Amino acid sequence: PVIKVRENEPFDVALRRFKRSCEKAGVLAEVRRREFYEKPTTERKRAKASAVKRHA
Amino acid sequence: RKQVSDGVAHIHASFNNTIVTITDRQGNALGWATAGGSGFRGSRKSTPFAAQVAAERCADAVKEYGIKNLEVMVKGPGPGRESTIRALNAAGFRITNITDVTPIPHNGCRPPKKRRV
Amino acid sequence: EIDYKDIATLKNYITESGKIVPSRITGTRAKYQRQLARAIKRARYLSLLPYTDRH
Amino acid sequence: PRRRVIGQRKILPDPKFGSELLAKFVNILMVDGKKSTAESIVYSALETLAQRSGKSELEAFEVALENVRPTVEVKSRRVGGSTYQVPVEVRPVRRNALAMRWIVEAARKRGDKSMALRLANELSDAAENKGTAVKKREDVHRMAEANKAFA
RNA sequence: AAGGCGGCCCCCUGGACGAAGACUGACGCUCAGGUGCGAAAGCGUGGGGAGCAAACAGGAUUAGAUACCCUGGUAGUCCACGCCGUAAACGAUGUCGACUUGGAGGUUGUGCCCUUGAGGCGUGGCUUCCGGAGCUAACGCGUUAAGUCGACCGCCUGGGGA
Ligand SMILES: [Mg+2]
Ligand SMILES: [Mg+2]
Ligand SMILES: [Mg+2]
Ligand SMILES: [Mg+2]
Ligand SMILES: [Mg+2]
Ligand SMILES: [Mg+2]
Ligand SMILES: [Mg+2]
Ligand SMILES: [Mg+2]
Repeated sequence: PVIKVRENEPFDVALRRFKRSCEKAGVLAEVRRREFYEKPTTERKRAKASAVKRHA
Repeated sequence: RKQVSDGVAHIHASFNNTIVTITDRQGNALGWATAGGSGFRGSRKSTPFAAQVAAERCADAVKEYGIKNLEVMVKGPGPGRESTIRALNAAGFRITNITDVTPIPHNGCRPPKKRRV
Repeated sequence: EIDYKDIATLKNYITESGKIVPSRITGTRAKYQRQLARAIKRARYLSLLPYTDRH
Repeated sequence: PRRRVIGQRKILPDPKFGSELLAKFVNILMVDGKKSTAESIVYSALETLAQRSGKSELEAFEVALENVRPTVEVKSRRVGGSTYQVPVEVRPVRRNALAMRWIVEAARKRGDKSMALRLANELSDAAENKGTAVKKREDVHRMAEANKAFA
């Protein structure tokens, strides 16, 4: 996420724009996922469980 | 002593600590401050307030060079990601750009085992 | 019909950071999302498209 | 206060100047259900405060009260095992109640000859913002600006 | 085929499926014994070694703590050529064939129709969720059967001992 602060735009709006760009790019989510090792069996188990949850 | 005016706000936000380094545009360090070095330990070290004071101590340590405008570079997760940028603007700096530079491997090294707590 | 040389069309299916946009967002067909990803990767290698938003 | 949503008991005004705010103040100072001796201390303190500050008995109270009145305070909350202090904007009614409570408590902690003298010298210290009561609003402020991130 | 297989490019190569005819003329199904393949760990020889990490060392926690947590870290994890032949090797469901109401998707062929920068109507292969009869001890299964039948094989016969 690369955010460029615009003319006559407050700091509060620029930071909120950055926080949304990080949320869109999944910055904190990709760091949470890579922090610790996950077994192929575990990531396959998670993918199956999420696919079942995506049925309402 | 010298004159820069246009700088770079390099902030290393880890889960345990926040290291704030003010550098020039080329990547040469001018002054730094950390949450751990600002009189905060363990429980209080890993707080956005300890990161706010780290941005404040860093601002006092670089105003002899005389910086007016600086572009922010955010690395890592944890607290002090946004509280450092907030403390830099309130200190008396014009934020040029806010960029996330968190390292993301294209699936490289095997991370350490999950902590069984 | 899809080609790595057509960096014009290719730029519509990649994000601000250079990441390939998933089929769920773009609404493309399964067969052609695979054809796209190959072309984006072919164009990335040939420095016709970037890998990351750093360089 | 789990299910029942209650209001607030409207107390009778001050028998001297007809002020509801002073009636809250006399009650805050009041101990052992002795209202007679409680207003006697509040009036003697106001009589010695206005005389030694240039009249306006109601206005001299308001000058001392404006300095102790807090704007923001922290609220204790336990999210995930950890106790986070969330800064919350205090309502105008409680703004005055905290201001009055700290004046009474700081005057009680004083070493003067009488409670009327202790109260008057506490209101005099608050009017010029240099006492125990104004420092309680100061400590509450430093606590709020610190946890400003968790707002 | 199972084990398993994921950046990109080429070379060598196996299988599957569709459309249209032509050709062979029961050449088929199953398979004890036999043969081959077969995750990870482990073994042998020589390489390689960034990260991770059995063992081991140190710091903590605890009543103890040969653990969980932290700082390190050797084999190993990687490559070549051999070996080993096991897993909750699982759909805990042997293979092949025929027959039996339906609904909503996903994926991959193909015939047709339109002025199409998409859809409309069919017809194959695979796949997911739901469900009818029937089946089942129940849970559930339900044209990808655990339904209705047939061919052949493997296997079970109370728990522990094993
Ligand atoms: Mg003939
Ligand atoms: Mg070896
Ligand atoms: Mg360890
Ligand atoms: Mg060995
Ligand atoms: Mg066995
Ligand atoms: Mg039924
Ligand atoms: Mg069913
Ligand atoms: Mg027996």
